[PDB]
Amino acid sequence: QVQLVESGPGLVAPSQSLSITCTVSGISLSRYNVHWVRQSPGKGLEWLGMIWGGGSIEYNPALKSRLSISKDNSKSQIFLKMNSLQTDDSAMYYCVSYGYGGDRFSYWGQGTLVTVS
Amino acid sequence: DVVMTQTPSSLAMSVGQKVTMSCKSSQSLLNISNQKNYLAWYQQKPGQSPKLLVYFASTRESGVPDRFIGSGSGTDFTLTISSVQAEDQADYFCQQHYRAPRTFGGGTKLEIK
Ligand SMILES: O=[N+]([O-])c1ccc(O)cc1
Repeated sequence: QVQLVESGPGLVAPSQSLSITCTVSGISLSRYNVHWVRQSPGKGLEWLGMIWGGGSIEYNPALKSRLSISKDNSKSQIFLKMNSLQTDDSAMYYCVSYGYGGDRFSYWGQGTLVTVS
Repeated sequence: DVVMTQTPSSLAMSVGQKVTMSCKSSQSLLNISNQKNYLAWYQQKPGQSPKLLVYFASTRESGVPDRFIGSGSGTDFTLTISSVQAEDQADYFCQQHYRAPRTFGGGTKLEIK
């Protein structure tokens, strides 16, 4: 019933800008915190940022310069934008939520693959 | 910069045996305030997103079997699988949720023979 679906660009040329959308259903974003995580075989799992139920936003300090997170409660979508893309940024990008009252405490999305090349 | 460390990086167990895998952090994860340990455990099978198994170091996520038990506090935590089953062959990660950036462990690749 609850689903986190992320959309992305697929392949994208370096020093271009990334832009991903996390489409949520089944829950209210006012009651759940949404994180952005990416995974790759070489790099492992990395925490990018998050946006709390009450709108507060946090970033991976090491990446803040190029990142930008936001949300739209009415459309139940969360956004991530990354600048200065390098081949180094290819990975599976995921949005993950945590909160109380659902069947589960958290829901990990399906992931959207980003192939920078 | 809280540094998360999982051991062992990989191990081979047999069905029915008890499995123990560690996860340690460079700073305590115990929130002196609500006394909760901000540490999660995930299971990831091939071509799948990881799934939450345990949060707050010991609370099982809904749907997770009882054979999975998280333990510890402060800086040294453990995930035990009382009697491992064939379908438990996966990668296990721990993530710290105490401070940003919420760092992940390196992973433990559990091979079930
Ligand atoms: O300790 N934990 O595993 C946690 C704590 C808070 C949260 O929103 C997610 C996970």
